[PDB]
Amino acid sequence: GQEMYAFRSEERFKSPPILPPHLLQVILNPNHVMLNHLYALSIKDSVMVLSATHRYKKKYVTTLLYKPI
Amino acid sequence: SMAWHLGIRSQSRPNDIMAEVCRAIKQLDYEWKVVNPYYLRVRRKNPVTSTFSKMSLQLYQVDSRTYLLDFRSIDDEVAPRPGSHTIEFFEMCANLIKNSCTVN
Amino acid sequence: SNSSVYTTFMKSHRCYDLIPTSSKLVVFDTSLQVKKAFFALVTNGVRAAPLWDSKKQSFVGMLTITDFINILHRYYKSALVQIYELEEHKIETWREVYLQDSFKPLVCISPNASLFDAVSSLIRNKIHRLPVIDPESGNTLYILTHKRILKFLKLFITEFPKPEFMSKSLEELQIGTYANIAMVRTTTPVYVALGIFVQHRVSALPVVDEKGRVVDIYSKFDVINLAAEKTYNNLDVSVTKALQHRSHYFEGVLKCYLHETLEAIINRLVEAEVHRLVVVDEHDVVKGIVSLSDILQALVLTGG
Ligand SMILES: Nc1ncnc2c1ncn2[C@@H]1O[C@H](COP(=O)(O)OP(=O)(O)O)[C@@H](O)[C@H]1O
Ligand SMILES: Nc1ncnc2c1ncn2[C@@H]1O[C@H](COP(=O)(O)OP(=O)(O)O)[C@@H](O)[C@H]1O
Ligand SMILES: Nc1ncnc2c1ncn2[C@@H]1O[C@H](COP(=O)(O)O)[C@@H](O)[C@H]1O
Repeated sequence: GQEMYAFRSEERFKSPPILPPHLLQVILNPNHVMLNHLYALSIKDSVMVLSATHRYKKKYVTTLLYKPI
Repeated sequence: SMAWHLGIRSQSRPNDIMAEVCRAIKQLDYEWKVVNPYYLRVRRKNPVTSTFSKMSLQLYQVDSRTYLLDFRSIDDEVAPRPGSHTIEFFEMCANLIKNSCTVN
Repeated sequence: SNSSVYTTFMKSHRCYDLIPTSSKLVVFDTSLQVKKAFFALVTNGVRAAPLWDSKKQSFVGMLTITDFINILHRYYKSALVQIYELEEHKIETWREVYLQDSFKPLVCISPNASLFDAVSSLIRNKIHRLPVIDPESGNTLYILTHKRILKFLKLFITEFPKPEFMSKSLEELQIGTYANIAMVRTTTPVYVALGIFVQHRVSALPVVDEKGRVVDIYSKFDVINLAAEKTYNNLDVSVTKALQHRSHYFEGVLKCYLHETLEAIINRLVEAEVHRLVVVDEHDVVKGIVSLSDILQALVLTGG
């Protein structure tokens, strides 16, 4: 009864997937499904600004949280 | 406010980025599942409210040198009560960043 | 209190119906520095922010311009006596200071509650910001205001099943305030104006000349203009000088007369997108104020 061999495909995850399903890195503030994703201002004066857009029914709110570090 | 960035960017090794967020998750007592080497599902029990919150982490390559960690909230399924799914999502993210990450 | 068309309409519409398709919400963690929080209201073009207590994991209140006014008045006074805490106050610590023994919880409303309940709540709590909070997720969806409610009403009620009271004047309906009107002069320094805001709990002061005729108006919205500068010291300047830094070219003050119908007043207010009209006589001498709260208090009790 022969030994068996294993074929391992590693290079489907050699490196992370490139970004664009047209999700935008930068927003300089209606626009498609960036919904539920975290956005952030560059940290200034020891405060985090976290952002995201969520859906309630047909309504969309972009919430900003100002949070000390 | 002017420029909004999706998640956070890093020029650390991808494998380091992922290992560090994984140690961060375990430290914080969140539970996780590795869908992909670059894709995590994470769940936290709110120590105050006893509600659960879920989110996704996904790493993307943006340059030959640069990666972008993306956080995405996952949906469930008179004076207020404790809890806000959105704010709580912000705090998970923040905690994860604080505990795996240093401003370089 | 009766069977008006406005009353039926408010009782049949949910608060959800008023939320715009797309909006922004600014939330402050209560450990945030007050100075930073107020710079954030301005930066974002926003007037109110729900407050989140991380230790309690809930919204516990609002931060508005009125709070900014209170704080700035106290800072001004404390400075003259070499006390400089406040600017380094975090929201939390300002709150335990100002709310002393008073419990004053956050008042809010469900997206599924009636517009009637919203207007009643705003009136009864004597409040201008009513966050709409989803009870399933606990998210604040929207901050509901008098201005928004009146606009919705004007737009979505057919004109011509018109109640008789819509053709009646301010004079006969007795909507508005016609005594003890808080006003300032051209020359009145900003800090004195602040004191007047604090004492009279009033959102705007008509600016008058020697003959008591209105020439301008000094609002609470006009006071976060101070929060864009690193220096607050410019509190000693006259009201007229403070108003030079206003957003756009200023058409004049929005006025009305005692004898105008409610319909005319509602329309002017809705169109102009202002919180109140200054009530004036034949000679532009100010006789009173008609506010959005006055109108909405009338509409919810059937023209009273
Ligand atoms: N929904 C609310 N629940 C509890 N307190 C509130 C609410 N809205 C405002 N307040 C508080 O009541 C006071 C009056 O504010 P208000 O007149 O509503 O706002 P503005 O200052 O924008 O006119 C402030 O101290 C404010 O923080
Ligand atoms: N009756 C009025 N006539 C002319 N300008 C006004 C009048 N009321 C308010 N304004 C101005 O319009 C702007 C709107 O502010 P205001 O209506 O007080 O609060 P809100 O932010 O709720 O609209 C302010 O800059 C104020 O100076
Ligand atoms: N400058 C003012 N002086 C006296 N009363 C006012 C003034 N402005 C508004 N009011 C009244 O105070 C109540 C609250 O108005 P407002 O603060 O504009 O919502 C209403 O009944 C107004 O008619």
